[PDB]
Amino acid sequence: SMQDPIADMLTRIRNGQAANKAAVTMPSSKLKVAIANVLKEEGFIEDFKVEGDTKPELELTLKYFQGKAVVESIQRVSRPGLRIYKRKDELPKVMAGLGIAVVSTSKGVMTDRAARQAGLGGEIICYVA
Amino acid sequence: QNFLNDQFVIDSIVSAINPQKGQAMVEIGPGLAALTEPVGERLDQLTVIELDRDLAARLQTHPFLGPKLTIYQQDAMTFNFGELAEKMGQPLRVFGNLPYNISTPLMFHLFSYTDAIADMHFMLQKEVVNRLVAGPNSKAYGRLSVMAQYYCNVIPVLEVPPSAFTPPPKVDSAVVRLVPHATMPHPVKDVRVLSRITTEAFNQRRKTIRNSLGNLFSVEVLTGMGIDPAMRAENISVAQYCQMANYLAENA
Amino acid sequence: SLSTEATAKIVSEFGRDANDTGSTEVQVALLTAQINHLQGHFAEHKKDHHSRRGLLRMVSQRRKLLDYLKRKDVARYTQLIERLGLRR
Amino acid sequence: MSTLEQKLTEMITAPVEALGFELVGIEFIRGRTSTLRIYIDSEDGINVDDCADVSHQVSAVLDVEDPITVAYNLEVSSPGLDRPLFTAEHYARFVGEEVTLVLRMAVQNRRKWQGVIKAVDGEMITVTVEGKDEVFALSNIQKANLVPHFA
RNA sequence: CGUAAAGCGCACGCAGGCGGUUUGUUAAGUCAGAUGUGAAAUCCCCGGGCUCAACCUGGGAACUGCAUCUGAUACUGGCAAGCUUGAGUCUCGUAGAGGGGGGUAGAAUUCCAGGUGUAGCGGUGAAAUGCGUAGAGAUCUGGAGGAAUACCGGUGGCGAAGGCGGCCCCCUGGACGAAGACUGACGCUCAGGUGCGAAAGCGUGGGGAGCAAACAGGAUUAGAUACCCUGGUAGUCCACGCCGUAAACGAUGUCGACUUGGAGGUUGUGCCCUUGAGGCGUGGCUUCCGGAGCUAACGCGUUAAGUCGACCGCCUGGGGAGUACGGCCGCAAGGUUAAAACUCAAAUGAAUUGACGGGGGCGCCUUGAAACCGUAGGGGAACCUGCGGUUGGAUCACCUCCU
RNA sequence: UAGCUAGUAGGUGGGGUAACGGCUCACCUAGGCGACGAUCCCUAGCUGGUCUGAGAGGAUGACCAGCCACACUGGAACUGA
Ligand SMILES: [Mg+2]
Ligand SMILES: [Mg+2]
Ligand SMILES: [Mg+2]
Ligand SMILES: [Mg+2]
Ligand SMILES: [Mg+2]
Ligand SMILES: [Mg+2]
Ligand SMILES: [Mg+2]
Ligand SMILES: [Mg+2]
Ligand SMILES: [Mg+2]
Ligand SMILES: [Mg+2]
Repeated sequence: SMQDPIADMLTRIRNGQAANKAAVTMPSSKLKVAIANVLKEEGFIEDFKVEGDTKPELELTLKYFQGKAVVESIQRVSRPGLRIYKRKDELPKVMAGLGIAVVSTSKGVMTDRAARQAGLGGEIICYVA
Repeated sequence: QNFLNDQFVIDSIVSAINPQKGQAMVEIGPGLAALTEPVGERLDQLTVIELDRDLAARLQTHPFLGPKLTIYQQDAMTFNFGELAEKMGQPLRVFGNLPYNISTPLMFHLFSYTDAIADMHFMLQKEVVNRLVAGPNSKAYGRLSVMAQYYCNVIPVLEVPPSAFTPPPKVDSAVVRLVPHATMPHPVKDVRVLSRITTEAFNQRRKTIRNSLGNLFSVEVLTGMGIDPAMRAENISVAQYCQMANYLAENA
Repeated sequence: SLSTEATAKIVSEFGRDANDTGSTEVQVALLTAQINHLQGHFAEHKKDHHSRRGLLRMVSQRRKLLDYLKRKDVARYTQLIERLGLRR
Repeated sequence: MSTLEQKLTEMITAPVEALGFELVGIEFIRGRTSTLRIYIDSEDGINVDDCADVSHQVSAVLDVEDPITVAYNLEVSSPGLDRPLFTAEHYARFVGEEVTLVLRMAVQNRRKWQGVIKAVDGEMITVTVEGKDEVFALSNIQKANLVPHFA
């Protein structure tokens, strides 16, 4: 059955990127919206939006730079089979700091770059570059 | 077809035979000169059958051997070993090696002469030898091994690798010796009753003997003999088989 | 595998109204009635393993529904298993 | 087990006695290789070097006229601190001494033995088997070893 | 983990793991900070001292931890409340060798009873054994009995898998579409566990047409145990027990999401049909191509072997060996779980080029050239035979070298 | 190596220790433990550390420091802080 709604959106991003799709869409959820926001805030996508009351849909507009996908790697480290937590300093570096990790802290979701200078460890969602 | 090639095991077989005068010795299937020579050597004089008349000429014309043996040129299953036992003064030592389709016949013809034979000494294929000596409670056991162990005491002599043979087979093979009992440890009223009891039983070896020998005897007969009819045919020793044979013969 | 009318009697007993089908009560009741009826089938048709594969699916489905209702509301659970005499 | 054991003995005797050494035992085994094992002794002594000499000689003087060469290799040996032994005269040197035997007769009152040599007959070894005594023919035995006490 | 070793024969299901979505609450996990503690020595850093070094030594750092307190509230967990997308009920249809039970039909073989009839029949390469003058064989009629469903029938349907095929009835399982309605996360997976599970064989009692291990007898062959033939028991059938394995293989675990196309098949359904054909759609199932990607390669390819999430099963060189032993299980066969010593430098998968070779066609292109699985029984062999499953239907390999 | 256990598990009361306590004893209850591996059998003193390893790990516990146990073998008990 469905057991990871986040890996589902990330694999939709990958598969949509590889399929050259201008956008991809998902059953929305509050966490997915926050995720989509932080990766728009690091510029990995053109835009995201949500459409419809009751059942919701979250659409992601995939970014292509000249001839190619902007995201080339996206993977999620907190398997629902085993969660992952890191201290404020133990927040990892993606592509030696070129890339991003996503941290759910007790003051919300943010990039590892934000989280380490904010002094908060937390749970780690995923890596992207 | 096969005959041996390597002196080590040839010498082992002919020495293990212990062929000397004071014994009524006769070869069958002299084959290649290499294994018939040492036995025709150690016995001052020796009898032989070869089935082939051309090989019988090759060996009878061989001056090591023709002057040192008396030679016969026919199917041994025709041959009157009971008269040869009289001509050789005492019951025979019968021995050698063959193409061995004839093996199954050899045993029955030898058993037709259990009086006229003192002992038998022969090479045979691994599976049939291990069957021939098999203990009653084993899958290797069965009707032909029963009849063999009925007629004679049976004794493996030595075992030989396949590269030892002139055309080397894939199949390891052993020389075996056997001894018609001086008195039958299992006295029997007839052997045809044994032969048919054993074939019926082994033709049905997966089912209970109530569903094998109990197709002829009753369960109350079998248990009356002291035999549990719920056994399988391959649980049953030659002792109770000859007891059944006597029961069949004497109650008929 | 049930007549519309036996279904109607059961849903009009265990159901909220005629608009309800598939409230847990409706389900477990009609499922139970089917299971009860099929005892007569298998009491003749011992060797009907392919049919009894459906029966095994049904009794386990009954168990799953009951256990959900038991954790959702013990009162509805206890009065429902009382009415059907379930946990017999 | 050997080919033509007397012929083999004499062909081996020629370099053995040319070296002034003495034969003791000849035995062959048939298996993964098939191989020939020569026991030689000389009571001044046999070194590894004396084995090396007679072995290089037989490795020539037998091979060039081999009656058989199947899978062949050989070794020459001192007869061990527990020694294989083969003849009436051997057991006769060793009357009163502990032994093990395996036989061409293969029957209960088991013809596989531990023994102390009681006396030698012209045809037989008489031996304190199992602290009992019994006698076995030189022909009804097939292999024997002496002072098995030494491991 | 398709073929190199590896996905339980299949399914259900307990424990266990895992779990959509919204709001409140909690604050266990988690995070942050503090406090106590984490022996010294050792380690590391920064110094000092032995002429240097090793060595010694000052001071720091480190001691990933544990406890306690304090906050933090995203996420996870708990609690509470809901939600309808997952799950599932209902109403109406649809297709189907799905299963269980009971009748019944036309072919067919054999057999019996005649009838007509007469020297042959039968069998093979040819023979023989076999059958017939007591009349066979043949052919007509009449009867018996057991077994199986010609054709449709398909690159076709159903079924968890094993499997399911004359026809009708009776009971009965599942599936898919339609259009709503309803419940309200009720879910997935699943160690143990439980049950289903070809063929063979066993157990108890029937049946026995045809076929046929074993067996028997005739032939063939250097031999022939085979291959051939004439016979023939078990078995094959049935009811009721058992066994519990198969190349039980898509050699491919279950569930869920995503990701180019294309040509079919089959089975619902909507709309348009000008009708009847058509033509727009639109589920389900299913076959073959093939893009991307993947893959050792072969190949796989939206029914993945692509991209991924949850759980389970399994493998860790080759032999020894699925063998020992022990336990369990079985009526017995055997099943099952399962070693090690010992031994070897491999063993192995795919694919390339010559042989192939026997050729085959026209010096040239290039092939007229069974293995196994499970199981039961014979047994000169490796082997032979019966039952039914799978396809993985075959070869084998010699003279040196640097930029 | 699957079940284990009768002072066994718990209770009351008596006795007992420097001290709590089946520590022990009377009675009384029928518990208690275990597939989150008890029970059983093999093997081992433990630890700061040490060696290796990029690291995670793996190996290991000689010397030095901390803890433990033992003192011909097996039994006790005196005295004393
Ligand atoms: Mg494999
Ligand atoms: Mg499978
Ligand atoms: Mg959750
Ligand atoms: Mg919560
Ligand atoms: Mg039967
Ligand atoms: Mg059957
Ligand atoms: Mg086994
Ligand atoms: Mg199949
Ligand atoms: Mg007290
Ligand atoms: Mg490493």
